[PDB]
This record gives sequence, C-alpha cells and structure tokens, in this order.
Amino acid sequence: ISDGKQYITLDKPVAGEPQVLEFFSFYCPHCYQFEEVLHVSDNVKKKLPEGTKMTKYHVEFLGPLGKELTQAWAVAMALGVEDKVTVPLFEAVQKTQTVQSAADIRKVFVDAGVKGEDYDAAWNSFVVKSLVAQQEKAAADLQLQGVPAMFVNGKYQINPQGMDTSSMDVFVQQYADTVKYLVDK
Repeated sequence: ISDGKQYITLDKPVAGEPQVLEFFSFYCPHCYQFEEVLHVSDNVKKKLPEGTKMTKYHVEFLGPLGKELTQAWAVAMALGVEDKVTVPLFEAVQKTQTVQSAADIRKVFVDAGVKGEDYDAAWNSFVVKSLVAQQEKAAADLQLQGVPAMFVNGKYQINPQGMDTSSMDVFVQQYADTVKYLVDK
C-alpha cells in the first residue's frame, strides 16, 4: 500500500476526531455498484479494528433532487434507518426512476417501513437541519469534487484509480486493505 498509489495524502487535511468518512450520492451509479455489487463498505468494515468509527454522508452535487436526497439521508441517520432505506432509495432513483419530487422520497421511506409521521417530524427537525449543514461542511472542508469518495482521519483520501483492478475481488480487497493500513497508521 503506497502513498500516491492506493491513497493520497491531502495537502490541506481537516481537523477532527479519528474516523473513516465516506461520501456518496443516490444518483451515482458507481456508488450503487460499490454498495450492491462489490459491497465495498462492508468489506472495509470487516477489516477495521473493532470500534473504529465509520461515517457515511450524502452529497447534493448530483441530480435534480440532490438537495432533497441529502436531507432525506439526514432523516435516515437521525432515525437510524439507513439499513432499511439505502437499497430502496438507489433502486427508486436509478432503476424504477420513481423519485421526481420530495413526496416521492417520502414514499420510499414509508414503503420501507418508516412511519410517515416519524419521517415528517424528522424532515422538519433541528437534528436534520444540523445534519444537512454538517454533511455540507464536511464536503466543503475536504474540497470534495466527486463521489464515491472515502477519507481516513481527515488526512488521506482513498484513490481507487491507483488500485490493482485485475478482477472485481482483487479491487475490493485492495480498497479494504488500503483503509485499514491508514487507520493503523
């Protein structure tokens, strides 16, 4: 695992507690594949020391409802229903293409078993407003230009373009091996 290859050391790191920080968009096909074809984040987690903090934020950059989906992701985090809604949201945005309004996003949450009233209360909550601001600030501070993206300890950015991609499994194992190397460092 080499500096400038599988990862890059940021010229302007960001302050904060140690963590693995991931950014994605429900509009992003590579993000959808990373989740549902490659299971990148699951493989990453499996190789991290027990107790390592992992955080995942959405970005507003892509898509006509990038902002609304970033707020919906905040709702997902606020209510702790990420596992219920992540795949349904990827499917609704990219496959069935049933997400054309904020109302459509709510329907995905409701069909996934999140109570409509809990969704509405969360959407309009202080916690969600704060989480939207925090997601935006984290991306801005890291000068984020695209997704999928992953960072370790605010100091290193994972660089999949520099990884061995001889096969899908070799790539996934490289990605996971790179993250744990940096966390250990």
